[PDB]
Amino acid sequence: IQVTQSSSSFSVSLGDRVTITCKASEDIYNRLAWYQQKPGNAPRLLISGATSLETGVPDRFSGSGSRKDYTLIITSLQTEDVATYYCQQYWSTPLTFGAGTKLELKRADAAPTVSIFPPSSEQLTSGGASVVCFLNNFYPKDINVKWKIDGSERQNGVLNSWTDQDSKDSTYSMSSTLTLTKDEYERHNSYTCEATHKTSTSPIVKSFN
Amino acid sequence: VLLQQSGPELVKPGASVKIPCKASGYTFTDYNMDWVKQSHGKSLEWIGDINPNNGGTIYNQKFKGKATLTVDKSSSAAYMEVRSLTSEDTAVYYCARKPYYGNFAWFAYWGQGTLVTVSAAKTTPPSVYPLAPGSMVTLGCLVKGYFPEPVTVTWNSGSLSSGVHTFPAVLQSDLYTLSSSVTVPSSTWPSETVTCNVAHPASSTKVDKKIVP
Repeated sequence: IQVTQSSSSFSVSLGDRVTITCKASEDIYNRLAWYQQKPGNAPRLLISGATSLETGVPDRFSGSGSRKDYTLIITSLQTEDVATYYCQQYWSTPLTFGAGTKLELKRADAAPTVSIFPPSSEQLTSGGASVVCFLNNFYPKDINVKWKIDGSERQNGVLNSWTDQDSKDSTYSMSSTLTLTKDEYERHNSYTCEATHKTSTSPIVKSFN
Repeated sequence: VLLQQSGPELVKPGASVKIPCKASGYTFTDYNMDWVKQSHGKSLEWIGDINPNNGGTIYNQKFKGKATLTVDKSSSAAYMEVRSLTSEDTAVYYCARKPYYGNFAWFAYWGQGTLVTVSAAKTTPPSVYPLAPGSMVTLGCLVKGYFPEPVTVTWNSGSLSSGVHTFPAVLQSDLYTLSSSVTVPSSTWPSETVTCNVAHPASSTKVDKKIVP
């Protein structure tokens, strides 16, 4: 039996009434539980038997549905409610869990602040050459980065790392690194990282020679 | 009710690891114990169930052979052994207890989970490189080629935090790399010293890299 949550990510504002669905591949007769999970911690049981709230779980939470369609509802969404939610059926084995629905906080759109950095003399002595580009404090989270070397787009050798939504300002940040050998880095002159974000029609371009 | 699991596990490919789940706060043999697998930023996957009273097991077929569940009642502990480890086995493995009436297979009690990282890399210290620009200025620090995780990054011995972004490490090769940025007023740098401090517990290394123009 499989459980599908469909919604992978949802942008919400405090006080909003969020609904997260879970559809079973077959009648599970209310044998469904909901869990909440935050980064680094184990899941926490919120509801069992499709509608029974566990002790400690705030009244804001409630569950409903039947047969193959089940829902988890959060009345006045609070900051503490930002997390990932999972449904799980236990009508038959193997026990199965939905893919999880992550909620994120909505805030004002913000263009990323982009900075580019050439390889340090210290790394060059090691035979390596990393070009780093930081794209900080932007929103919404969707962003694309493109690297160009003497005008040609470069895909291989690019490593990207994304932060989770900031708990202080609700923005996202990203770091993109292009690593080459010292020899190759020295063979070319112009290095550019281009960020495409909804906050601008033209990509934000930072470069150096 | 307490389910105690051991800390991070580093294991070589092909080897086996035995993950413990020490229970206390209840009659160990009166509740079944299950195990769940969770891969980095992924969903939860059920592995199996064991009756501590008779040792009886029920497995998610997918994990047969790969995982073996056992218990040691005399010591109120449950164990899961994972064998012939590969890269796909890297994940957090949780034990979780069922209710007295096991039929209602939901989990109100979970262990903290044990991260099992499968790698053949050897302990390796990070190389720490300064990132200097080339009325707010952004500086940075690249920390590359280290193993295993984690590394600790601070700026000016922790006196700077507001304008700092330290990114999640990423596996570049079989070694990890991460970067950290810090933004400060143009009047404080380079007029005043800005340094990133990087510690790597695994190799007992501590490095300070001053950022210079």
